[PDB]
Amino acid sequence: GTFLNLTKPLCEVSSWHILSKDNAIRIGEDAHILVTREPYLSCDPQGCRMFALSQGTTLRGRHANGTIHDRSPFRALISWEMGQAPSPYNVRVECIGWSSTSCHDGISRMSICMSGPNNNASAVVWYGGRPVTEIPSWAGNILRTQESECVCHKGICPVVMTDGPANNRAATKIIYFKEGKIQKIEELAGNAQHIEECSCYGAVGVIKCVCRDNWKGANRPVITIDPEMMTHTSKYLCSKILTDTSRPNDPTNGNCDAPITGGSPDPGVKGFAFLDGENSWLGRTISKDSRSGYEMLKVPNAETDTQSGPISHQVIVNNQNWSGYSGAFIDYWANKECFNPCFYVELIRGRPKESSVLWTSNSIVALCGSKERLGSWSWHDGAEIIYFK
Amino acid sequence: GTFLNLTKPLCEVSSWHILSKDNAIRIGEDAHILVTREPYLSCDPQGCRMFALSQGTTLRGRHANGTIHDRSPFRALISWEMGQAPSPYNVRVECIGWSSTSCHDGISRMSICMSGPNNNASAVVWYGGRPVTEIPSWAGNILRTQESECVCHKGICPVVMTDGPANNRAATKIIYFKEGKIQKIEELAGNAQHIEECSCYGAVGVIKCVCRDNWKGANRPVITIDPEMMTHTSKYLCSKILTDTSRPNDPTNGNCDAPITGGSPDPGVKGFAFLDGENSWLGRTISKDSRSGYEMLKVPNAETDTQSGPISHQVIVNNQNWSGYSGAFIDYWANKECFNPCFYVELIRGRPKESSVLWTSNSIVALCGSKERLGSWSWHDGAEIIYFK
Amino acid sequence: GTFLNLTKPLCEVSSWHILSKDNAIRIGEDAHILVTREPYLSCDPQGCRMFALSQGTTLRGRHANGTIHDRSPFRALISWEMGQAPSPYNVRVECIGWSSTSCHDGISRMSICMSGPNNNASAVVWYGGRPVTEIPSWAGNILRTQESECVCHKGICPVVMTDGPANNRAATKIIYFKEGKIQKIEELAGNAQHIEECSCYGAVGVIKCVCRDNWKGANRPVITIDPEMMTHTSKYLCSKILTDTSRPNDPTNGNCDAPITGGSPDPGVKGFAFLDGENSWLGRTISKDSRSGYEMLKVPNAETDTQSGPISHQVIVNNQNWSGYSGAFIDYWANKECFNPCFYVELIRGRPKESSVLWTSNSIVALCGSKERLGSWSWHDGAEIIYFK
Amino acid sequence: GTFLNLTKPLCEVSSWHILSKDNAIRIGEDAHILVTREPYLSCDPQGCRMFALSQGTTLRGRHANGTIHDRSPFRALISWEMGQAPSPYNVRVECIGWSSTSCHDGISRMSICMSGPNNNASAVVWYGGRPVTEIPSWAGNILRTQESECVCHKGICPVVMTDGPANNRAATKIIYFKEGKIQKIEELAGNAQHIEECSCYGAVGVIKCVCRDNWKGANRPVITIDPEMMTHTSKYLCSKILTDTSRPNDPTNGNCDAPITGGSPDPGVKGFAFLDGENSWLGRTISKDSRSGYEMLKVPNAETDTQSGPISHQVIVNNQNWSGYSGAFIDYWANKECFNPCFYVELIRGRPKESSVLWTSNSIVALCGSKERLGSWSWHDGAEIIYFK
Ligand SMILES: *[C@@H]1O[C@H](CO)[C@@H](O[C@@H]2O[C@H](CO)[C@@H](O[C@@H]3O[C@H](CO[C@H]4O[C@H](CO[C@H]5O[C@H](CO)[C@@H](O)[C@H](O)[C@@H]5O)[C@@H](O)[C@H](O[C@H]5O[C@H](CO)[C@@H](O)[C@H](O)[C@@H]5O)[C@@H]4O)[C@@H](O)[C@H](O)[C@@H]3O)[C@H](O)[C@H]2NC(C)=O)[C@H](O)[C@H]1NC(C)=O
Ligand SMILES: *[C@@H]1O[C@H](CO)[C@@H](O[C@@H]2O[C@H](CO)[C@@H](O[C@@H]3O[C@H](CO[C@H]4O[C@H](CO[C@H]5O[C@H](CO)[C@@H](O)[C@H](O)[C@@H]5O)[C@@H](O)[C@H](O[C@H]5O[C@H](CO)[C@@H](O)[C@H](O)[C@@H]5O)[C@@H]4O)[C@@H](O)[C@H](O)[C@@H]3O)[C@H](O)[C@H]2NC(C)=O)[C@H](O)[C@H]1NC(C)=O
Ligand SMILES: *[C@@H]1O[C@H](CO)[C@@H](O[C@@H]2O[C@H](CO)[C@@H](O[C@@H]3O[C@H](CO[C@H]4O[C@H](CO[C@H]5O[C@H](CO)[C@@H](O)[C@H](O)[C@@H]5O)[C@@H](O)[C@H](O[C@H]5O[C@H](CO)[C@@H](O)[C@H](O)[C@@H]5O)[C@@H]4O)[C@@H](O)[C@H](O)[C@@H]3O)[C@H](O)[C@H]2NC(C)=O)[C@H](O)[C@H]1NC(C)=O
Ligand SMILES: *[C@@H]1O[C@H](CO)[C@@H](O[C@@H]2O[C@H](CO)[C@@H](O[C@@H]3O[C@H](CO[C@H]4O[C@H](CO[C@H]5O[C@H](CO)[C@@H](O)[C@H](O)[C@@H]5O)[C@@H](O)[C@H](O[C@H]5O[C@H](CO)[C@@H](O)[C@H](O)[C@@H]5O)[C@@H]4O)[C@@H](O)[C@H](O)[C@@H]3O)[C@H](O)[C@H]2NC(C)=O)[C@H](O)[C@H]1NC(C)=O
Ligand SMILES: *[C@@H]1O[C@H](CO)[C@@H](O[C@@H]2O[C@H](CO)[C@@H](O[C@@H]3O[C@H](CO)[C@@H](O)[C@H](O)[C@@H]3O)[C@H](O)[C@H]2NC(C)=O)[C@H](O)[C@H]1NC(C)=O
Ligand SMILES: *[C@@H]1O[C@H](CO)[C@@H](O[C@@H]2O[C@H](CO)[C@@H](O[C@@H]3O[C@H](CO)[C@@H](O)[C@H](O)[C@@H]3O)[C@H](O)[C@H]2NC(C)=O)[C@H](O)[C@H]1NC(C)=O
Ligand SMILES: CO[C@@H]([C@@H]1OC(C(=O)O)=C[C@H](NC(=N)N)[C@H]1NC(C)=O)[C@H](O)CO
Ligand SMILES: CO[C@@H]([C@@H]1OC(C(=O)O)=C[C@H](NC(=N)N)[C@H]1NC(C)=O)[C@H](O)CO
Ligand SMILES: CO[C@@H]([C@@H]1OC(C(=O)O)=C[C@H](NC(=N)N)[C@H]1NC(C)=O)[C@H](O)CO
Ligand SMILES: CO[C@@H]([C@@H]1OC(C(=O)O)=C[C@H](NC(=N)N)[C@H]1NC(C)=O)[C@H](O)CO
Ligand SMILES: [Ca+2]
Ligand SMILES: [Ca+2]
Ligand SMILES: [Ca+2]
Ligand SMILES: [Ca+2]
Repeated sequence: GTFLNLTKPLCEVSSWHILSKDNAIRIGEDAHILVTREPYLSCDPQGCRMFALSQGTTLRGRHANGTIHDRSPFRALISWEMGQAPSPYNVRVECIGWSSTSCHDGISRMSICMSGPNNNASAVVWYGGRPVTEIPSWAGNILRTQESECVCHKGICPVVMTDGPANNRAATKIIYFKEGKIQKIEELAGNAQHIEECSCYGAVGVIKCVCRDNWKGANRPVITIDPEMMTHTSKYLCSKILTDTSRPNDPTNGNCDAPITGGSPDPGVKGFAFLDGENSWLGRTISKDSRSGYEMLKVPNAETDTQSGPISHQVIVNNQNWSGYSGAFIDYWANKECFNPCFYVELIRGRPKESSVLWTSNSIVALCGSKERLGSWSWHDGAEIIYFK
Repeated sequence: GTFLNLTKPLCEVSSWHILSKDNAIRIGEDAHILVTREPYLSCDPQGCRMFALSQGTTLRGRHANGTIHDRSPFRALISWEMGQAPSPYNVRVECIGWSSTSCHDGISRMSICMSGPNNNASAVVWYGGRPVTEIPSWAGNILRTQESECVCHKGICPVVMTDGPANNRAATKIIYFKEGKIQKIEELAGNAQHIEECSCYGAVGVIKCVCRDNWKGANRPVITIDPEMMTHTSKYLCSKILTDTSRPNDPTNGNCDAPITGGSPDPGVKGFAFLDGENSWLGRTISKDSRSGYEMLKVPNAETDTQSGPISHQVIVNNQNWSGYSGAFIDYWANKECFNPCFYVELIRGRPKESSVLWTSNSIVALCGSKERLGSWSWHDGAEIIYFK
Repeated sequence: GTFLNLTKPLCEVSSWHILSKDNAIRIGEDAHILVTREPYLSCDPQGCRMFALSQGTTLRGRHANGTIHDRSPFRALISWEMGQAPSPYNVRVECIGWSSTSCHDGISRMSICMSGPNNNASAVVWYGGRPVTEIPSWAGNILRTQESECVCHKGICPVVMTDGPANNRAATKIIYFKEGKIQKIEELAGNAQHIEECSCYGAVGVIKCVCRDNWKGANRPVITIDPEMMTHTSKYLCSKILTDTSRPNDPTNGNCDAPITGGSPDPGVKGFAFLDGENSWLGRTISKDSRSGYEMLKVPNAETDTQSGPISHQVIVNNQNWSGYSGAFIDYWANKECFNPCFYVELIRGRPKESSVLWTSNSIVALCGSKERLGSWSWHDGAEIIYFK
Repeated sequence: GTFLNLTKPLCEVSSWHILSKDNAIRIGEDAHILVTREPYLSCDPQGCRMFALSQGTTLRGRHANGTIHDRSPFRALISWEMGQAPSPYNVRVECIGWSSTSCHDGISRMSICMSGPNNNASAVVWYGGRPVTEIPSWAGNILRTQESECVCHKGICPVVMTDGPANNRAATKIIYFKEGKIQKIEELAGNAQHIEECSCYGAVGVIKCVCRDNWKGANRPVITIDPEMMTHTSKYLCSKILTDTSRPNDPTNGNCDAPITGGSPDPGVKGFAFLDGENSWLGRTISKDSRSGYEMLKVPNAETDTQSGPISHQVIVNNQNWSGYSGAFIDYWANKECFNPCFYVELIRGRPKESSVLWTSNSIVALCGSKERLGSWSWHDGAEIIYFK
């Protein structure tokens, strides 16, 4: 292998084609399928794999009771062959913990998991399947990270991590890794007031991360990283089209420099956007209140124009169905002249919205860009909650 | 690897020997086995694999209820090691959708799946395990394809696709792929009035496809393709021995140029034939009404002689047992001086004929030619439907 | 790889050490384990694997009902990693049928399965994972073979096959294969009156097979093969120590040339012996009536001396436990200066002796020679039949 | 591969980071997970794997009843991918028996299992996946070994084995293997009065084993081995901090040369320590009576100073949770300039402490050293015993 260099431009995207869907909850109704949440996909020169945080129990198992809980000693980052559902028989355990990121640098995979008590968490950084670096909490308040893939360039893989309050100012850092070893640490700069769960992708030597402000904004922070100089800037997505959940109705004008407040009752959800001038796409839940539905909106100059609105759209999950986290990934090793945007949607089932069952889990759907105008339908989870009762 | 060239003649066949049988319904009564339908086999330089369209649930799972349904967001083309039954633990997800084809060109495997709503379906073409091409519906009416393997020659893999009515004239095309990229598109020519679900095989630079006319004919359309010139002709199988289901009693004379109408109540089933002058074999269900039984009939000059009849036969599935789809494949990489014909029979269990259960699934049996005169017995599914009730 | 040559002598054996045990019935009480019978082991340059005839259902599955039945379209030769229990998730399907043999020639594995109706069975010969040769029944009466491994020398792999009555004279042949292709066919010569289920091993250019006479003898036929000249002789094991089941009490004198009759009520069981002058070991069930217990007896010159008796023994399965078939195999690719004898015992559970359950299956234990004097205990199946009721 | 040489010093350790956790009992409540005990981890150039002694049944299976029993013909040493739970579908059977050790010499893995009756047990030594050496019991009283990994240096892998009483003087030997072949046998020397279940690690040409005295001492024997000269010494851990279970309260002064008696009611448990001057860490159960809790104590000069006490600590399992065996391993092939200490804790569930269920099994947690001061929490098993009732 050789280090991945972000030499290619982002592919132009007119619509989104289906890449994978694991149907994990449908299958797990009667097969041995692990309870998960916070899934994503990440690729390497050989292909793409699914990742998620296991809860250390099967879906039909009695220990699925209580799995709304975010952090326990029984969680682990697992990865498995794309399209399969995660079972205790087919998963690779990448690391142990309850917040993660992973990316392949062209030679080996780096995986990072945080674990431990809220006031004393720590990250273990794995490279090539072995632990190489450990990082203690710097603020004593739930050290945590992206919950989707990082991006590498010339062997340098930046990772955004946050430690501190979910509902007040926190301490966010960008750590630049090479072979799992810290090359540089930056404190977050810029105008984003709060940063969690960054979804990142790269093209032409630039890494862009679209994140979650859990404190104030219904608009999403955007971090722009130069992995060569190891420097960054941050602000908010300018567009009036707000993409956090919960959020208020979209105003007539967005805000690049400050959080747009409002919405009820959730303070945030992980999400993403591809930001490339006219070739810009924003994902969001269809409901402004809850994690239901998912739509892709083509919003030219969303990153820079406070008045930018949608010129096209594609419903990914209809609003009668539950969604969840969403994030970016790219098959940087595809046989193409451009890097083609891909994304996944986490389809959360169970608590708290379906509180008739005792568990919380998800399945995954993933799509990639097409220059064609492709028809669309809803790629909802497809399980009947009544079958679990 | 090097591109497969169809340089060899078709092997002479006197009888059929057992190749594989997965016993999927028997096993799935108590193991975690995926609900499937529309199966086939396809080979590569390493060996042969089984393929089918999953329904995204196990057979004993509650979500098996309703799996008579043809098209949903929970279906995918899966492949697995020949002889094993398909489980969520052992399958490779080739692509996502509800109609498929797949073939190996000698270097990598191309897999194609259609998905989406009836009026806006699309094909995603995968090559070497990555998506490379997308094709939108051209007629807005269930874009669909072969449901068995395609065939490649010098890197060129033609695929027959249809978009339009199941019960009226439709828009069929032959798309010639190379590395999953479109080289040429032809509109279907010839006298076949309606084309679905082509079963194809190749020898000496010729690709022959035997298809399903769902509109009029109880005789099967035959498409003859030159993968070098990328041109084709089409007509009907000439023999009076009719091989669609449903069909009327065989007349005294077949018809090469026009559909022979009649039969009740089904308009069609996927099937196949090997057409090589005196070395010609037709498969069909034993019942002229329903998908029950399966027989191989040696009908010399079936392709060209309207009066041709059987000179030998071999029952594959007795008429007291359910059959289903059937199709052609060949291990083009076998250590032999000729390409030996193989075929599979889909053994459908459940709805609509066994409506005492809520599901529809199948198992697979596959056989290959022998120059020996081998004894035969019935290779039925072998599950007891009562055990599922 | 290079062809295996039988250049080495047989190792001296003083006792038997444990090699593997799959505990298949214990595990299968609650895991997805295939119903099997007629198991064996066979090695290759990479290691050893377990083989058996699947019944195409799991042990706890409803289709296990009726699995006392010997021959059905739902059986297949399966192989799996030594020590694991056979599941639908971990087995390789070698071929389809209800009688088998398999062996590796140093380059690739040959596997043979018979299938079909009693009066019209056929063998399909596979080599390197592909079917290469087909053989029709020559006597129209259950064409069948060894049910344990064959042996190869300089690419030549002889296989003993029988077609005809189980209770009268039958037509036995030795077929000499190379790369799955017939090199020569011999009709059985010698004084053995009936030959079934040969257990074979090789050393110094000689292949010896110890078989089952189902017609007359309670003494076992022995076939001695020269795989270079492709010729053989046959007679009975000379020793007064009789090793078929059922059998009468051992007489004062054995018989080399003719069957010793008597015993009740079973006409035979597959078994084996290692015959090397003073270094000779006979296996047999402990009960002279039934398939219970298993003992290894060191009987110097058993092959040639009608008065030879045991000078040492090792109980493998105590007589309070069920046994079954037994057979020979050798890791011909071991890092040793001699070929070390190994054997397996099939531990049959269920019908007909435990008719309180509806099924018949087995687990496996396998042992190899040691020059040490090792302590021994019983390696019985270990399942409680009551747990299955 | 090339032989591992113990050329590197031991890494300095300030705290312990999470390496792996399989959650086997949680998962096994509803998945097919093997009953085990006596687990460990062992690495090779490719990575690390989990090992344990299977009981030849699943956890939910009826045959789990009675698995408190230590020795049966249904046990085997199994290994599996680190982090997964052990299932009959994912384990490699290393050898058959009820006491084991395993280690990789840089080229291949040696695995050893004892099996047989108490008065006639024997070890089978496997190398490169094949049996190479057999060793009969020398004292006729439960020949047994380490239950964690051995250590290799220049191809020489010493193994500590004991044969004789659990409650009186026994016959312990160190056997020096190369490629599974005995190079030398030493009778145990030194002042340790009784030696069982040694936990070993190596650095700078020295192998140190920390063991269990089941006869007298609540202090742990320490064996120091020179794998080049193939010689050793033994005595007790000097520290007043006693680390066997059961044990009395720690005295004011430890004892290097003689057992410190007392404690009730258990005579011993397998444990470990890393002994490197000031860089010394002792593990022990938190309860002095029972196998509950687990703590790591940094005790400078524990090996040599009878008055040495803890200067820091880290709770691994809180005292409200069950622990069990603990042992040492090191990834000798890590990309580091020092050998970093790792350890596992066996988390025993079921009998005899939870006698409300009929079974005994365990899960695994494993941790490795860090020079960072990392926060900690309890890594208990996490299953609810009530769910199994
Ligand atoms: C076969 O497949 C084709 C390819 O997939 C498909 O092509 C699609 O065709 C449709 C119809 O021509 C096109 O729709 C167009 O979309 C743009 C953008 O619409 C989006 O944004 C507007 C504006 O939203 C903002 O303003 C409103 C207030 O005005 C606020 O509520 C909102 O929050 C924003 O602030 C929005 O109104 C649209 O809403 C629609 O869609 C959402 C889901 O996203 C629904 O929840 C909602 O009820 C409503 O239906 C939408 O979000 C719009 O400006 C145009 O007027 C036009 O509607 C698609 O872009 C196009 N897609 C692609 C990928 O080409 C074919 O239609 C299909 N054929 C058939 C027969 O099905
Ligand atoms: C050991 O194994 C041997 C190898 O497998 C096996 O060999 C077989 O031997 C039989 C008997 O000699 C041969 O049978 C021959 O078959 C031909 C062709 O028969 C087929 O076609 C005719 C004509 O069908 C058309 O016409 C009728 C009206 O006349 C219409 O109904 C029909 O729709 C067509 O339009 C057909 O009548 C036959 O029907 C038989 O078989 C079908 C199943 O296909 C049954 O449903 C039906 O009830 C009837 O039994 C058949 O379809 C025929 O012309 C000859 O007269 C002769 O019957 C096999 O060809 C031969 N097979 C091979 C591969 O060599 C041995 O028999 C076996 N030994 C034993 C003891 O079992
Ligand atoms: C630790 O392990 C050691 C190694 O495993 C073990 O060593 C064993 O020690 C014993 C005792 O010294 C030795 O036993 C010897 O065996 C020979 C051969 O015995 C076998 O054959 C005779 C003769 O059978 C024929 O004749 C009789 C009529 O006389 C017929 O019934 C029969 O059908 C034949 O025609 C037979 O009588 C023996 O029967 C015994 O064993 C069978 C099981 O095979 C039982 O069913 C039966 O009830 C009876 O117990 C036997 O089949 C014998 O001639 C000697 O007199 C002596 O008995 C072992 O050979 C030896 N094994 C090895 C591998 O070295 C240690 O004993 C063990 N230590 C402890 C404490 O357990
Ligand atoms: C974020 O994470 C940090 C890193 O993990 C963590 O850092 C830890 O900080 C604590 C507090 O400053 C340090 O604790 C120190 O530990 C030493 C050693 O204590 C151990 O040994 C003593 C002595 O035991 C012997 O003597 C007594 C009689 O006096 C006997 O009972 C005993 O059997 C021995 O003979 C012992 O008393 C201690 O007992 C404590 O811990 C045990 C568990 O091991 C409990 O069961 C018990 O109830 C009690 O709590 C202990 O065994 C001690 O001398 C110091 O005074 C101080 O207590 C840790 O060393 C340190 N760890 C590391 C790895 O750096 C931070 O605390 C954490 N932050 C937060 C907010 O949680
Ligand atoms: C298998 O799937 C079928 C189809 O989904 C299930 O049948 C359906 O069951 C639901 C729930 O009882 C029925 O819904 C009801 O419909 C009536 C009339 O529309 C409405 O008034 C009620 O409030 C309720 O919505 C539905 O009609 C019914 N459909 C059919 C065709 O029978 C069936 O229960 C499933 N079986 C199993 C064993 O899971
Ligand atoms: C778990 O395993 C234990 C131990 O095998 C089972 O308990 C045993 O059950 C058997 C059958 O009921 C008892 O056998 C009986 O013993 C009496 C007295 O010896 C005898 O007179 C009877 O004819 C019969 O043989 C056995 O005593 C009993 N052992 C103990 C220690 O209780 C138990 O049933 C198993 N539990 C489950 C849920 O499988
Ligand atoms: C605590 O809540 C945070 C995370 O949010 C939630 C969610 O569904 O919204 C999922 C995570 N679950 C896991 N990653 N396991 C959380 N993050 C963690 C570390 O708990 C939030 O971002 C506030 O800081
Ligand atoms: C809709 O019916 C078509 C297909 O037919 C049926 C069948 O059992 O006959 C199976 C397919 N199921 C799947 N491939 N899933 C269909 N084809 C599709 C695309 O639905 C028919 O050929 C008419 O156009
Ligand atoms: C029919 O009985 C024969 C075979 O014997 C039996 C047995 O348990 O004794 C197992 C086989 N089961 C299978 N191999 N499946 C048989 N052999 C066959 C071909 O049925 C016997 O050797 C007489 O010819
Ligand atoms: C018999 O007890 C010994 C072993 O101890 C126990 C235990 O939980 O304490 C587990 C083992 N279980 C297994 N390894 N299976 C034993 N060791 C054996 C060989 O039984 C002890 O060390 C006394 O000699
Ligand atoms: Ca927010
Ligand atoms: Ca038709
Ligand atoms: Ca006999
Ligand atoms: Ca002790």
